[PDB]
Amino acid sequence: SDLGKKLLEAARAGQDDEVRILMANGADVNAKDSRGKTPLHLAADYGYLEVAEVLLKHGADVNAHDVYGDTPLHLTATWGHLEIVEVLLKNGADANAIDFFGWTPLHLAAYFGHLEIVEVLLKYGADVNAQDKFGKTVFDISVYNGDEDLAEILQK
Amino acid sequence: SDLGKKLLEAARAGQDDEVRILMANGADVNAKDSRGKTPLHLAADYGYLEVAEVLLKHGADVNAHDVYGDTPLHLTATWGHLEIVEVLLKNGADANAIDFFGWTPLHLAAYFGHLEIVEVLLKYGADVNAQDKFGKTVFDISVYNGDEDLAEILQKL
Ligand SMILES: COc1ccc(C(=C2C=CC(N(C)C)C=C2)c2ccc(N(C)C)cc2)cc1
Repeated sequence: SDLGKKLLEAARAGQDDEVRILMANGADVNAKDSRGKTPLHLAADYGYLEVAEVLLKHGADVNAHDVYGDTPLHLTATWGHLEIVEVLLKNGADANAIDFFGWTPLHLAAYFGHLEIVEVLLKYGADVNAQDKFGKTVFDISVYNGDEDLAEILQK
Repeated sequence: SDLGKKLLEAARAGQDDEVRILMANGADVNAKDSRGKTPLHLAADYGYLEVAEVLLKHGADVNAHDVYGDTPLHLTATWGHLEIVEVLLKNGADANAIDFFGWTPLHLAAYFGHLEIVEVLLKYGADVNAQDKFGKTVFDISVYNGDEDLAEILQKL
């Protein structure tokens, strides 16, 4: 409630010290804002690595979905935060999580050309044959984007 | 600075009364957050029409860009806020502004199937032949998305 609101603002601001103080006083680690985003969503969205590690250590749901079905891994794969992608997958983030558009984090990472995240997601079991609600796979994204370096990864 | 931070949080929360108080207090209408978004960006992002009109009445930059080159019109075209799209265009928003991906607001509206915003942008001079940095037009989006209704709007031009 009130502590959950201050935790969402502290996570959005990248204040890891403020997040630690809120955790010791029983703040809801999985409080949701107006779009269903948890503090881990915001730390993953803005690239706050040290904030995400504090949240995950205190029981943050690594596979929490917002109102659009996006997980914290969906947001990191969009903005290209390689270090947080690694921390999420180490804490049990589902590489095949799916939002309301049918997108896996592999879809969003392939759309925005974050190939280093694509290979890490493949290492953790991301399915290349997964189709979104528009019948698109990662192969179709490489053709649409003309990304030869992505198609060269999928060929292996 | 201090007042601009509170204006950004007030616009993100949709408190048009709190915004008007900070406006009269001398807050910077074009204050930016860590991603370069103005209060008009946030009001356009979350669909707060009354907040966006208050900002525009007090000299908000209708064509402000964030760190990724997105204008408030780019955000409304993404989230399908039709009422704010018309308000921005009535206040002089560039209907053909591009971001770092070369996307016009017509590209983002066509990607997310916001056909009402597509036609409104066309009424304000949006170029259908505009290509992004990947050589994509709204015709390529209609074929890629398989949007029957979008391709029907484009062929009637
Ligand atoms: C704000 O977060 C996002 C998320 C996705 C996109 C985007 C798409 C792609 C496919 C879409 N549909 C509904 C088929 C809808 C939206 C997209 C389209 C093209 C590219 N390229 C070619 C780099 C990247 C992303 C845009 C922004």
